[PDB]
Amino acid sequence: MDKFRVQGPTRLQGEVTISGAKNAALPILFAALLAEEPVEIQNVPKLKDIDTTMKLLTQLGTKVERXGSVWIDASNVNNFSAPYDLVKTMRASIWALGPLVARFGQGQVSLPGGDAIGARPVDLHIFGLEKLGAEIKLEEGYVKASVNGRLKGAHIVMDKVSVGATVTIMSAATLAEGTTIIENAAREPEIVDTANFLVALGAKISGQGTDRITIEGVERLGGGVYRVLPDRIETGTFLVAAAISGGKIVCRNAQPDTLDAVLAKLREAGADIETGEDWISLDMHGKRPKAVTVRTAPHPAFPTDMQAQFTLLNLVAEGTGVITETIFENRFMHVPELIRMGAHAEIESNTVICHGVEKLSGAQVMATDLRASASLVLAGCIAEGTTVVDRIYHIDRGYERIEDKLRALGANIERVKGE
Amino acid sequence: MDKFRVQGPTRLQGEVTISGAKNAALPILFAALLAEEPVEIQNVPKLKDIDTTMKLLTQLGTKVERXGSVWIDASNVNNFSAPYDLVKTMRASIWALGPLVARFGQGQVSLPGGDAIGARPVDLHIFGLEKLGAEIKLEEGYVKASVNGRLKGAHIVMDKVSVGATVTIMSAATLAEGTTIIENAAREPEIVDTANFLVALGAKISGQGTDRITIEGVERLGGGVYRVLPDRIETGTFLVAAAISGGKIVCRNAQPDTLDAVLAKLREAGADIETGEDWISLDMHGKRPKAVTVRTAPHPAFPTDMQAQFTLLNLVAEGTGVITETIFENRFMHVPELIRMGAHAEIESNTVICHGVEKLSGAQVMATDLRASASLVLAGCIAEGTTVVDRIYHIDRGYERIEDKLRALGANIERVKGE
Amino acid sequence: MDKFRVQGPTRLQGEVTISGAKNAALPILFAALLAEEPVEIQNVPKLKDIDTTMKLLTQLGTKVERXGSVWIDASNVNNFSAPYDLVKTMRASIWALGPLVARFGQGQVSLPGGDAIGARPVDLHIFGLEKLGAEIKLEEGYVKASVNGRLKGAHIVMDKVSVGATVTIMSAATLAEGTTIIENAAREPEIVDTANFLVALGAKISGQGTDRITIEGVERLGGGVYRVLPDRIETGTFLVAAAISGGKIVCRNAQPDTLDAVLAKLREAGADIETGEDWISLDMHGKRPKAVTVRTAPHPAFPTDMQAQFTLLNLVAEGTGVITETIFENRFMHVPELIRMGAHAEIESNTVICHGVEKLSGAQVMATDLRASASLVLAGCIAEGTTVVDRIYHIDRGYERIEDKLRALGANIERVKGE
Amino acid sequence: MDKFRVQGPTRLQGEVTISGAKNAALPILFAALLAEEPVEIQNVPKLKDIDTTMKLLTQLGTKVERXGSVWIDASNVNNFSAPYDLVKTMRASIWALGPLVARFGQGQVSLPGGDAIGARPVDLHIFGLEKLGAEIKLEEGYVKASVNGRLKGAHIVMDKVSVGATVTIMSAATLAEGTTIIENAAREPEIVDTANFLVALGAKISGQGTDRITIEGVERLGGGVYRVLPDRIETGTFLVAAAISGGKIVCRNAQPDTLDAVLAKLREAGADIETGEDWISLDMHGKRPKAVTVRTAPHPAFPTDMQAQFTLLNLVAEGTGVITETIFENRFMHVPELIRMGAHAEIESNTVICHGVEKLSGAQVMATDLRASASLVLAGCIAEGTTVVDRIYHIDRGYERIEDKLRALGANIERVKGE
Repeated sequence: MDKFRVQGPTRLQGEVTISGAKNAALPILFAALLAEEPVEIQNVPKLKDIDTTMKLLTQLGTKVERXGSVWIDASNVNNFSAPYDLVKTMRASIWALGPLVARFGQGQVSLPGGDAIGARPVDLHIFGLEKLGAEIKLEEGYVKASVNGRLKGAHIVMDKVSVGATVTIMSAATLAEGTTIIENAAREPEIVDTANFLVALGAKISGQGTDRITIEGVERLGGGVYRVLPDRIETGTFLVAAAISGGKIVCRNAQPDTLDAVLAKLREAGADIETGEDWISLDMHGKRPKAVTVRTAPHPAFPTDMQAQFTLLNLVAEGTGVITETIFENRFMHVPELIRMGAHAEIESNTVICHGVEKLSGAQVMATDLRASASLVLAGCIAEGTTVVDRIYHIDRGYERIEDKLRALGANIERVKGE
Repeated sequence: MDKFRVQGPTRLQGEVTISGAKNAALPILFAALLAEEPVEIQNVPKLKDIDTTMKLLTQLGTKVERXGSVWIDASNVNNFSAPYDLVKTMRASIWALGPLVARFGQGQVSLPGGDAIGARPVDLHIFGLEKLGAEIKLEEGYVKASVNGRLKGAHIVMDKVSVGATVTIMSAATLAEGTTIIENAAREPEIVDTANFLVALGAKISGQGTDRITIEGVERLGGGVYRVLPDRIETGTFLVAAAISGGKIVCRNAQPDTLDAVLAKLREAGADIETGEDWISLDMHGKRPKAVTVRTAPHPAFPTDMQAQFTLLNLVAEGTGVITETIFENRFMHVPELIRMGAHAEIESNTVICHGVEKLSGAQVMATDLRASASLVLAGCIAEGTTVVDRIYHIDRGYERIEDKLRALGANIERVKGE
Repeated sequence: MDKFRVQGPTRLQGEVTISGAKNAALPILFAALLAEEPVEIQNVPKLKDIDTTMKLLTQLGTKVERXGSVWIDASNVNNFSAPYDLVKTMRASIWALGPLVARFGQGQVSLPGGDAIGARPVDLHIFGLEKLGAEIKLEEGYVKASVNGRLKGAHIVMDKVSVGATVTIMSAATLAEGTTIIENAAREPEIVDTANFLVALGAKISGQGTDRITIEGVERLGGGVYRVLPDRIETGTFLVAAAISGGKIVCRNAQPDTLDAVLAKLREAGADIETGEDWISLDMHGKRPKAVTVRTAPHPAFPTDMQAQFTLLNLVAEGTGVITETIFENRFMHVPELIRMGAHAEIESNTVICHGVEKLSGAQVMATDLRASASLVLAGCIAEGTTVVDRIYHIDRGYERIEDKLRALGANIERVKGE
Repeated sequence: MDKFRVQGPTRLQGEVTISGAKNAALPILFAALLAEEPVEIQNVPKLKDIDTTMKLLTQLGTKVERXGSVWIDASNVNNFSAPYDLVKTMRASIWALGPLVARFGQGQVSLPGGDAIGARPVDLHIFGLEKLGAEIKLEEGYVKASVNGRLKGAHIVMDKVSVGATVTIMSAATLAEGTTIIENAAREPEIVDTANFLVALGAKISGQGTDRITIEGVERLGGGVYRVLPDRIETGTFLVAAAISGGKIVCRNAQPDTLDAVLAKLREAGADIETGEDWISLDMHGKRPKAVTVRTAPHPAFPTDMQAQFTLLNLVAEGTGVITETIFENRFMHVPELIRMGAHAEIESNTVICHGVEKLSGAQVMATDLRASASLVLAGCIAEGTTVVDRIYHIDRGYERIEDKLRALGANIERVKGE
């Protein structure tokens, strides 16, 4: 059971190369099923989900080999089933459905259930396929989609904005016969990257990143080389690491435009920010951060995923700042951990009232949420003494070797195996 | 088109006989498909929906006829599908699905378009069935249910309280193998009625009316005679009719226990209400009504179906009273009409601030909503001069010949053809 | 820093007598400021708040004493101010305001000023008093209320259900001229109890319990003897204590009607329950509980103060159960604690998915919330080994001798002082 | 009763000069009370509310005059109370409180109010002034704010986001001692515009337009010349005007940066848009508009104030488009009116499903909503034949002689008294 042991305090400064987004990576990987010719997917991160996806693809009859990139060859997909084993460890596995039926005319995914009716996330995917002409079948712990020939483009009005369903409906429509319109499509930067990847293979797609995606079906998708987009939330994690440490840092392999709100936010905190075509720089100028007010909201507004980070920023900032969760519920569960470290805070309703203190004190902390967990490793860096972040496997799922990045930044971090 | 011409103002008084609730009759008629013996359903109102349910049952090979009662003998049922024409003009038709598969092993109902993804009402039905072990098929614009042998009892958790879905599950479970339990069950008097009907056939149901329904499957269901409960909304409409005119009315063939919230509210308005086994008396003593404070909510709370009626009550009462909607958005269609009738009111988000006025004035009015429309006709009754409600066809579908009832109360009503 | 050291597993069983509710004794204790003649308030618990209230009444010039009953003589209330010192620790102190201005024409309570403008609790109190005629001054961290003569009855429409405001408005209405009507009043048993106390004093109150309370002002209130109703939550806590341990328990000095929702829920879990006039019996018959579905909501529905307790129930119950919080957000702190005890659950939004395990393990836990903390103690009672609940003072402020009662029940529990 | 008589179809094209934004003018007019020196507010529209504000100001002792500009000299305010007679028709009048108390230590604004407490819009203002150290006096029908000397800078956290309160708190903080921080401040362009005004008078303000506004109190405010910002909603109405008629239009006196979401939206509809620092041009190139998907949301997202307008666009555009009211309820009352003109649409809960038709047809129409009404006048413009919009005084209260502008644009419009 891996743990992080940190020596504080350490000023975070220097350089960090942002990894590719697991979130753009996943759906792009599934979409690669559409390709007739080989595909090179670059800038893919090394995370559990990528591996599970690799296993899944190979199992469909796909040729898969990885490194910096992942080499996909979907020319010989023979099997059409996503087994129980694979689709229980990873929700994203639902994405195999659409391509399979769009390109092969058939597909089946395992169906973990037991739960509440009218709840299932998959419900949106299934109905999306149904509107496309696919024949759905709910049997044998399964969900089967099939069509004779091509899928039919349709005008689809989304009732609930859904990242997952937008990818499935969009992907499957590239091969559909006719035009498909997705009303209320997810705006996420990841959706845009997936659209672009599709466009690169030969698909005709437009409106990506807006409330309306329009797909013009084509007969087939080729191959080629595509670069997965940088990790927006990771960038924000390192940007915050300098902002709370009086540091100066430059973010390489970054994508500024996917960070508008976090940048404006960092500025409010009195940070000297600069951006280039592919990089972002933050200079605290030895200064202490200025407490900010935060309101999480749907993209392109303040990302909820950057919430715990900002809560830490307010925690070691000059003055008071209140963070509000416009969206979610129960996202503060990690705060008490911070309190045990010398942080002054009041969880009130859907908000967290932040009372900035000069210096945090090392301690024993644990958070299961990846963001909240990473926020803890950050605190250890600026706290006085020794901090132990427990159960970092959580972090590993979403962070490509973070201790290494933090170390190059000057952090006194150490991966402690088997306690 | 057929319109109504009322002569105001007249005091609505005397008696009215309450019709059977179309809403209970509906699922009951469908449930009769489970009956292995002839079934006589008493007290069924003469409405469009009933005719259509009949057309539908006959086309399954069911022996049906009607007068005050609807006779059903599902002895020669050889057809297992509800064709498009039927389902289109009546959403309730999804009700044939559960019984068909529960009793015969198979069943298919038509499925129209439009219903945005994640906003389809039938979604809950497909789900409940699937939980019972049914194989589901979404092909040909059809929703298909089939099972090998009997349906399997299950412990289902309702994500959202659904009247339709609760009826479908409860029904299918009566023929299932083992026990079925519905968490978050809709509590509607209508559901209770359908349960009572099933028990009359020999089903084993309990908890009907509460948030939790328990069904123990049995081998077969018999036959018998069943009286459909009185229409609660109808009774409420007539209670208000007198409430807003100093009159005294006695509703016959009524069911007091289904009117808790409405009866209480009426007392608040200053009404002298009395009740018996099967009747309800309301006396204004020539008195004008008092503005009340209404908040709609799930049964047994204040019914949204009584909403428009009460706005009318406030609009002619003493004082200011706010009416708040928490169920239906856009259910304020009547207000603009009542305004044009001399009423003063302000609409704020999901409420209506009413400012009572002594008298109303005739006018050409129109509302597409069943309840608003019937409310308009009421308005015309106490309004000054001549009032004309267009498109009354909406009222015809939910109200069993309302003119004869209003006329019988001292009203100056009059249907009008041509247009 | 008091600690609870529990030795599990121990089957909770036998008998426990329920204390008076702190939450009824508080508003009633304040209402006593209305009585011109001596008063006896029976069944008042021995808790921090009761002491702070007593001290407050004493400062006002009231002769105050206690044991089981609290003796009060407010015949000579000579001081009209509640200073910072006396109120810093107790929000309920706002209750001194209404009584003071209704009987004496002047009153003032200290306002700790940290609130976020918009959600400030006294807001409703201030508003109702004003609707009653009182002049309100917000000066010197003091909330001031004055009136030349008597308060004037009024029709008050509650914009938000407020147990606080409701009590303040109800209480003062008793001494005002004419009638007062509170639309949207809080329905809490505690409010009914406060009302009963008022009527017992010669007040004219009807509607308590419902959403519409009518008060008929009188001239003076006399004296008399009054019995505070039993603590519904405490009872619920003891009821669940057995339910989770296979035990049988008889709650003495209880009141079954305040527990409709909680009793029906226990039955769902498989408890053999029986009630009397002042008692409730719960028998598990040696059986482990059955997972249940819980949706909190405004009284008379499932109580949010029972939440944590029912979560514990589900976590060691048979199957998967769901707990949904509609009342408060951020009320899941107990979950991560219990999870450290061997429990299995996922927190999704306003809900917690429960996966009942057979046995729990002793661990070091802590919850700042009253209920969560008590829940941890019950967990420890049924967990294998030694559990240590830190910060038990939270429990101390709310439960009368929790340790004794649990002890008499079979628990192996000890108060560890100063760690 | 004024009506708009419109003969269509006609192509709207040419030039229009955007008037001053009523929403920024009102708050500045009030802020002018802080100025010890003659001030000239330019670009003020000729609207009913302005006239009311002027009267209120004169009634205070302020020398007031107007044309395009409103000349103000409040170096000698003598009457510290806004009377019932003046405030009776304008909520905005609550804005006199802040300046009155910050500058002269006392203010009294009359309040009208039937019943019901909590809510009330003024709540926020009264409480904010209190956080600043103002002594508030509350008696039904009025609110008095006083302070002995200067107000004291404070840290205020808004529980609810309020345009009104933000102006009151931001304004009265300019004269206070120390710093006042407003967490959760409204971000509207008008808040930014009001703030800029204060800065032009010597105020120290930063953050306007973001979630956190910070004010550094100064000794006094001066005078000068200031220009109210263009009317964003007005500009939107004019763009759509050409956008739905196939015409081309240039908006003079515009401020492009307050229209990001609407500009992008029009671009989606296929409009060819260009902009300058103070102009905006729209060219359909004789082309019919493209159906778009619209999600209204808080600034700077798609403005709910632009919705009715956009719905019109969809109703005569090519294809299907859905408009969702993400925040506000019952925002579609006007739709029926448009359907009466030949529109094809469905109102589903919080959304409108648009089916673009070729040509609308004249008809008698009415809407109370400012924007909705303005939508109908536009529809007349493009519809076939004669359209009669009743109750246009609504349009009169927010638009600076729309009839005139529409005429120069090529419309056949006429202000008439009867059908």
